Amino acid sequence: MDIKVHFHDFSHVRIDCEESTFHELRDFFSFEADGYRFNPRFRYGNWDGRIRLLDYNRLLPFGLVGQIKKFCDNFGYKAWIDPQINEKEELSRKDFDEWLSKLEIYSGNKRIEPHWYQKDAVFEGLVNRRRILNLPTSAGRSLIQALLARYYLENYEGKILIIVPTTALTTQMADDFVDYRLFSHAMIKKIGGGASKDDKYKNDAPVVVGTWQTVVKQPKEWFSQFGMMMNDECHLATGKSISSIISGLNNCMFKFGLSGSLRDGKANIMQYVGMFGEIFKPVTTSELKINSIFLRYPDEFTTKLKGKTYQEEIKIITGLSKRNKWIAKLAIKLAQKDENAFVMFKHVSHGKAIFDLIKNEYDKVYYVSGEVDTETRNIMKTLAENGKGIIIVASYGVFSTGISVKNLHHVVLAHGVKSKIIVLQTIGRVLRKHGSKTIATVWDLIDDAGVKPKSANTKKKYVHLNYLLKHGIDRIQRYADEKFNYVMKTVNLL
Repeated sequence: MDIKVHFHDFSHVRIDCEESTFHELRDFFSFEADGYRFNPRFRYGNWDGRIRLLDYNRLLPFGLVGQIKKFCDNFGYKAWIDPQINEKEELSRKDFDEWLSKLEIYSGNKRIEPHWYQKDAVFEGLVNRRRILNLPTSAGRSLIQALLARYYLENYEGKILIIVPTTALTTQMADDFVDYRLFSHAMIKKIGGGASKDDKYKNDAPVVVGTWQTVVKQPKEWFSQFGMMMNDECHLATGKSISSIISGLNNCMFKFGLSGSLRDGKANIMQYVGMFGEIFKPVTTSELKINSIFLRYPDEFTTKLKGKTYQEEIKIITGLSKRNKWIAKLAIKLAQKDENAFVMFKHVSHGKAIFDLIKNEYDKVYYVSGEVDTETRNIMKTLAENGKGIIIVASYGVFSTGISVKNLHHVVLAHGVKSKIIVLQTIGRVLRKHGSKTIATVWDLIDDAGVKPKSANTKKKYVHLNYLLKHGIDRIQRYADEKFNYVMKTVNLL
């Protein structure tokens, strides 16, 4: 063929082609330098101001290899690519989930599980070896890094290098790693200013954490020990820095750059892709963001409720003053972020109860179900305009019929549905009819009043389920099947 791409090492692939093909490629893999007008080589020399990532030694940063395909389709060339360049991990999604399920991950003393977008990021990173994980600062990348690092540790012999922006984050990263209980401080060597008085003894630690400023001062050889490398908030990484260590990471089979601000990067996207591989945004589904909140009740309340019919249980829970207070608080909290929330209720005694708690602590609150139109669209317009921190307490009826609702950021289901999720279709519909933002999050409250087993030798979490819990679980299973964007959280009512 015209072009042959051979496996060199884990930092670069090597190209063999005609000298003519070489120069076309050399211009392909280039971009306009930032501030090139201030460079004297440009103003008085022979520089055109572009930077070329493909030098005469014919070595191309590993992560840009997938772009060769595009080069050929654009210049009508045929190329052969060494299969070991596209080698993937022998890891099925089933084994991954199995591995994940057997892990005891914590947050303080509470056992927890990774959100879907976190698992998909880890899985994608792992299977493809090198990738830029495009995720916001929320969505805890901390755990994502810990899982990637954990996997490596259990399957390979090299060390894992993690680069963060500041020394404070150096510490935060380490502390989080132990918090999850996936690593111990003895396994994590902090370098540079983030080091503790005992990091000097940790020469064999499988995990090294530091800043670009420190890492860049290390000798080429030092980099041979890492099999995996990660850079959190990699958009703060400069091309100079990347180019400085790129060649030392020759055995670094796994590389990840994590960021949710790729558009504010010091370096050019091309430079990032060459070092970390292509971009993967987990935010993928098949609009609505669902938050399943497990509201746990006092064990004693749990024991008294047992035996009550569905109709009775709804009466009891819905009328509970503390639950009304909890919801009000959730609403307020959400509004204080200059965001608008919708508190859905069914029975007026409930709605007003909730409305009065809020009002006795927050002004921008509106009750809606009466004066059906004139005052209804009035509010619906106060929101559509651009008001912020507006909590509106309405009934499922109101918001279904007369629609518009633009700036709607949150919808709090104060009256749990049944085992069906149609309400979501409705919310989804109404929002994607007259208004936009459509990235509203729905808070699905599940009232967990399940009864714990007497013995500790019971392999069940609960021995008895109240109805609202069964329903919430039915709803969760439905979100999974329908592959919705959902997350689960637990909170004690008291």
